[PDB]
Amino acid sequence: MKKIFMMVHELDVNKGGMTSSMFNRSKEFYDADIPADIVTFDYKGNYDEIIKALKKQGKMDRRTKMYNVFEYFKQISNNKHFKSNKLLYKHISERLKNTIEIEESKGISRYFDITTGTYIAYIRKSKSEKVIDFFKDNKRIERFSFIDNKVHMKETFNVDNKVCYQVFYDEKGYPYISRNINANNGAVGKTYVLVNKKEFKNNLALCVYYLEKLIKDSKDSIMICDGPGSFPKMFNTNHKNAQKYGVIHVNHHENFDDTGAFKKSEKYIIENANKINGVIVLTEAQRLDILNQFDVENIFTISNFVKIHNAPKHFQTEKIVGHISRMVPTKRIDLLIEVAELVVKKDNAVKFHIYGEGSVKDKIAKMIEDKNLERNVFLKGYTTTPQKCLEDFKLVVSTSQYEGQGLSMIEAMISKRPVVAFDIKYGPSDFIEDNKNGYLIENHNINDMADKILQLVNNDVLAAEFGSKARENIIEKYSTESILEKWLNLFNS
Amino acid sequence: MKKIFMMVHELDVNKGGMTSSMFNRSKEFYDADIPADIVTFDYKGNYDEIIKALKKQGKMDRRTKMYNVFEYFKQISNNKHFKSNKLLYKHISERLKNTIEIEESKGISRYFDITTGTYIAYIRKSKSEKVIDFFKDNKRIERFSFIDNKVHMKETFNVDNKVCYQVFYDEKGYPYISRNINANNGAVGKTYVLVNKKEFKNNLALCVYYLEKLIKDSKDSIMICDGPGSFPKMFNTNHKNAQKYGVIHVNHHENFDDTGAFKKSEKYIIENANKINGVIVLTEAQRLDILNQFDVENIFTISNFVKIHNAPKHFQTEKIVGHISRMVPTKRIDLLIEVAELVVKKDNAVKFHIYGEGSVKDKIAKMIEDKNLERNVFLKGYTTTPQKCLEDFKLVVSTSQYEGQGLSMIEAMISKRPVVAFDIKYGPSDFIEDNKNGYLIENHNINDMADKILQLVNNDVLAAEFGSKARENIIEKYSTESILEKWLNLFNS
Amino acid sequence: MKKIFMMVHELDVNKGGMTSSMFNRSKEFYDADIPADIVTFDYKGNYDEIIKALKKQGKMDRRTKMYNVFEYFKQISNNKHFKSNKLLYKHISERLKNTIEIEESKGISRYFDITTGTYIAYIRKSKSEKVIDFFKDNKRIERFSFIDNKVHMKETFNVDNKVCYQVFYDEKGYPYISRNINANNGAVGKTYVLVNKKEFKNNLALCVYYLEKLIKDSKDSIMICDGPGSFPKMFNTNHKNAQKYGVIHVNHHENFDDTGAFKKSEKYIIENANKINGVIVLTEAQRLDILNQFDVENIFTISNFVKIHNAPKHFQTEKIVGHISRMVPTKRIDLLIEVAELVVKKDNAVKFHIYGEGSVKDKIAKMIEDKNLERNVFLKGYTTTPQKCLEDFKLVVSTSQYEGQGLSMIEAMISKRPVVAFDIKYGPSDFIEDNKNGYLIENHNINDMADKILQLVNNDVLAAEFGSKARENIIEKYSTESILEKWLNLFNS
Repeated sequence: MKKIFMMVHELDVNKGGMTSSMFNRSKEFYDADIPADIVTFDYKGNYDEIIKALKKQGKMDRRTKMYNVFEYFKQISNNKHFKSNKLLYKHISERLKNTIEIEESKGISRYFDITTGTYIAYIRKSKSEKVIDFFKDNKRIERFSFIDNKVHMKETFNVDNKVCYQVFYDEKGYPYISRNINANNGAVGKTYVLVNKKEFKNNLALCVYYLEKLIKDSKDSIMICDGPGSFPKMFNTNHKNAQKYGVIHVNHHENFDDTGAFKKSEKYIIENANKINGVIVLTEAQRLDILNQFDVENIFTISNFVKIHNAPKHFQTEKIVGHISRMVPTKRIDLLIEVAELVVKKDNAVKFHIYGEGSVKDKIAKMIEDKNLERNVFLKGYTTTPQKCLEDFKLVVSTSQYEGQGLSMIEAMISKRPVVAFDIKYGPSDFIEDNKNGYLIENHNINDMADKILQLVNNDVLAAEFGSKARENIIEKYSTESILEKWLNLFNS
Repeated sequence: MKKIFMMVHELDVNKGGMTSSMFNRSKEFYDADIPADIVTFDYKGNYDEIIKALKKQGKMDRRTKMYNVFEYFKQISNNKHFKSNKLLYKHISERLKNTIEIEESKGISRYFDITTGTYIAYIRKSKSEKVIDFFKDNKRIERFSFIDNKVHMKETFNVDNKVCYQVFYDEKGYPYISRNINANNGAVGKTYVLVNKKEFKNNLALCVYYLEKLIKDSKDSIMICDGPGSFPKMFNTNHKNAQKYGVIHVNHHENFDDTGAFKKSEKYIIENANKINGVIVLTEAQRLDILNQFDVENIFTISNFVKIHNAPKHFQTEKIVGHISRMVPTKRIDLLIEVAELVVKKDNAVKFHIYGEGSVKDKIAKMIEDKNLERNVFLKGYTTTPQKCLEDFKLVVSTSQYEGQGLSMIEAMISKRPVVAFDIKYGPSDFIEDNKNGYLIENHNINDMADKILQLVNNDVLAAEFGSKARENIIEKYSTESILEKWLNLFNS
Repeated sequence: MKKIFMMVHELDVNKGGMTSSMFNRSKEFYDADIPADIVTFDYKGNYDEIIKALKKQGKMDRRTKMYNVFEYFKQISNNKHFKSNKLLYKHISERLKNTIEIEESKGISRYFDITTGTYIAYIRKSKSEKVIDFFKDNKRIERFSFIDNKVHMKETFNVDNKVCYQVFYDEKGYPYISRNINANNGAVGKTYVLVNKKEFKNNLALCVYYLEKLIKDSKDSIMICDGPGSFPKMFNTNHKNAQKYGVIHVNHHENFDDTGAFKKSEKYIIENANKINGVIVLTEAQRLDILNQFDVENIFTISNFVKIHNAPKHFQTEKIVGHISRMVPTKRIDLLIEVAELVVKKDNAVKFHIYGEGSVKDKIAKMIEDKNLERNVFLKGYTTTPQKCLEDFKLVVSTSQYEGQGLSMIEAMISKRPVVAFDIKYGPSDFIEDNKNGYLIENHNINDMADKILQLVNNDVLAAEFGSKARENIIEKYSTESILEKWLNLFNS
């Protein structure tokens, strides 16, 4: 009779990392007969289309449900009214009355008052979505947003033409919620639930009320909070029986901080660990780190569930070294190019395939040019099928300075590909057996890493032996049955 | 048949100092059969309530009338219309038409358009006063202000939500005046007397016209201008027979200026003294100072009238030293703490009671902590009954660097309390007889002042003898009959 | 069958220099039976009144026509409608409905809402033109501009009360064009031809379309572009047969630039000379300069036509030295005062008459005071009859550092007045024969110029001989028949 609620601010088709885990964690719990659903706290006029696509693409399980604060009230409003809000559509159409249309593109058209030449409206049609912008004294003041010719949301714009206020509409066109938006930072202020004629300080206020309405105050109701920003939404509920857990997915220490600083959102979760049921960390290393620095004891280690897909038909014999990750400073791809340069000198043959995109994509691209490794290092860009990429690698390398567990390397080892990576906080140390299933390089030692890639990339015997021992290892440690038992013990306690 | 008009920009229940004098000066002239009324130049929707309270509290005489520029036209408008301005209240109510109410507090409620969710209005009810704020494109643009459910004033707000324009309404809701307000500084620009369909450059322009309409151009009409900011309102009238006098209530030299600078407003009055009937100064010291530095001769000394209330039943035998004044830099309470420290060392017994509030209240409070005089110096805060406080003092001390006359010390001497104060510009020198009725300490000599407080606070014989000689002195010099004769001589001349 | 179109952004009664030339160039071509008309690209509600006046004053030839982009569409709109746009005038009058009028001056009146006291409108009547400003939340938002009580243009104002959008109306009050105005710089953005329901990126876009509609793509259609800013309006047309020429009227090198920089607008014309029919320069000196610095060869020298008016009845015998020019830095009037000082020392008699106005008028006025030449140097201000001024001069002096040809000095020589000027780029060298018809002073040599003015101003024989030889010379070189033949050769080629 247990029921899990996993919290994250939003869900999207592009969005990854944490969501991927949550999606899979939901499959496992649903398989274990504990419905584990996702709760989001954002507005999306097309959430149905997003979820429908996520499930079609097989990223999200068919069983997994997504609860959303704004949809919750939208349903109350849908049930409350019976005829369409004809007066709203009449208001919109009346505004566009004695006007002349000046087409700019296909969908794009502008509307000017025939009697005065005043600029009235801008309209942009686009398959299913239509946008109507209303002007006043030559400045856009409003934006009516339609999906399938039915309005779902209206926005008011300030002097700097920036959203200062939102209004969401139900399936009949009636307004159910409105809210002030800080134009500068985009922060959500006073939220007005027009359907219930109730005011809320901020969105947090609203979601706290919502979670109290959604989740039954039973010891059987479990709240796992993945998204660290969503933590106080959970933490602030009046629930006295329902269980509250928080999951830390990243190394809690502020990245590139010799001062010993902590990540704001994470620090807050860790600090309150005794005030809730528990704080879940992925590695046992992180658990001890937290217990040492903080005067709190409700910290627990529960690894991510691991998807044990079938290993490729055959090993890669060619000297191809791979890496699949987001292009961000924490991943230190800058160091990867420095190792790549050291490797290609001692052996010209070996090629490096770097999949991914982000901020540092440009810096790394220019870095290859200067180091003259254009014929060896190839930035293969974004990938949608990363499992198919793994088939083509002899070994996977990771320069990452900061990690939570490094599931990416774990996922590589299942595909019988050995990992040569820097021993960092946190993860590699747990699953990489140095000189057995891959190489656990001492941090920053680019010369040692270069030597070990050359060793492994040249011997086809080692690459196959270390790769097979890598999969055998993950299967042993990361047993899905046991990780589930770990959770159950924690819930039933 | 003489009639006096005393000018000050505004009147209020909190307001003090000058107003107190004006109020009492009005009693004396009314007693002498010369009606002396107050003329104000500010908008207050509740002026009746203010005056009613001032007179109930006995601060303002029952006979004293208050003439006000905005009330003057309001009466013309009241007399001009016969039915209520129904169309205005209809306009306001129509704005609040198809709306939904979202209560925040008791009086506070918000109004949103049922068809569109637009934020329409904010309403805050509060016993007699109601406020309606109207919004446009999520920003407040207008504020209708009601008293007893009848609108009296409307305000328009700029982009930074600041008053840029006012409209006052009469007893029927009709507009009689409107005016532009500089949003930055709050300055009043173009004033439009809608009742008379007349435009005015500034408020000065308007009040000048008003004073010409109010005051008869007879030699029997006397204008005393107390408020220095109101001076040009008087000075600029076309009156050829009516008398124009200006009163300087403070030391005309810019405070804390070694350069020998003059106070803008005051300098202007002094400079024009020959162009008007006269400039009245409180002390004979100030009179000579002005005559020396300025090439003008219409300066006269006429002290403040003094209220000779009954002295307390008995003297204070306990070592309690007092001070009742506003907490401002000119009063130099910082020096008072330095004298208090010097005194408490030589005699632990003596306690200091400092009544009053202002800007330097915080600095002085922190100053007592550091000097460790918490058990001796007590900041008794604001007082409403200062005469009752005087009963509890053995002697009154004053560190004030700048004064106009120092009526506060005079008022203390009437209550048979000797004054130990710094000899400054202007006042003490006239009424304090050193080593006879109090101590006239050489300025900044905190060591001499400390020694004299100790002398007086210890000898109960001296404290009673000097205190009695203090009252005997004020009664002699500050004879109410003679001060009145001084004025009469000036008017009849 | 040839037809010329001369381009300049605008035409006005005050405007001079280039326009004067264009006007005269049009007379000559009309006289030679080639209609040469002016094409402008600006809005003026009273263009008719301007042209009517230009032609009355005899500045513009009666035959010369002025084509204007905005008038072009206005005519299409005039022809399209049959009844007056009654609804617009109804809209304006309805806005001014229940209002009270507060007169400020004669034409100036303000309108306030009788029910609420709201500031509605500002109206300023002025003989033929009327202006109505509409306010909203106490701020002007719109300005209806009338000529003979018929509205021609409306303007929308931003938060800083600055024009952000224009709407022009036809002879019936109907809107035909509207356009966005960048409030900061005053730049014209998106132009909407409401009559044709067509959008245009910028004004350039619009005028390019217009020129294509106006000018027939025949080899007989000639486009001369005088105004350098109007160049791309011409340059960007799709015309494959019509001739495109550009005229440079000034020294193309950026003034006061030791770096060897070029004037943006001019550089662009010169750079594209091979892409068009030709680039016309006034002097042969400038032609070579351009051909040297730029890898282009379509540069041609065609002087300005010269108006050979009758020389005065008699020479000026008095020691009067003149100068008629705009007060700008390029003219270097600062140097003229330095020469004037050097001259008046060696001979007190000689007086300097400096006609003109501009920016440096103030600096030069203060410069005469310091140098103490008040009794010799007289700034005669702006002149409307410059030919009558020439009668009163013995000799004309020019300190100008930068010139295009210096027609002003040529015009002086026709009036038999010798020119003593600095040899600069470009012009003087062509028409001044040193020690024959005037003096061609080596640049900056103020001492040599001083000596030559003294020589000439003293000898009445020389002043008459050099002056007569000056006119004889201009007549020879600047033959109107030959300049016309030069153009014809270029067109017919």
